[PDB]
Amino acid sequence: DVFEVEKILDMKTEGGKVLYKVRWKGYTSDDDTWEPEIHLEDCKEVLLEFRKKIAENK
Amino acid sequence: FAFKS
Repeated sequence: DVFEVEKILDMKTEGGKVLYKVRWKGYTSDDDTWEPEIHLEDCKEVLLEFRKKIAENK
Repeated sequence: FAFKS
């Protein structure tokens, strides 16, 4: 039930919790999912890459 | 690596 992450695509809140849209390595946009922060504790690298792209377009 | 739900 664990899969390799290619990159983080976007973020959103829903019902007061943060979710991140995940592009899964070896898959296409047809397989993207929204995942809670809890599931991404091993993804600190790609999350800070994402948050840096947000900060720069601002 | 992440869990997929």
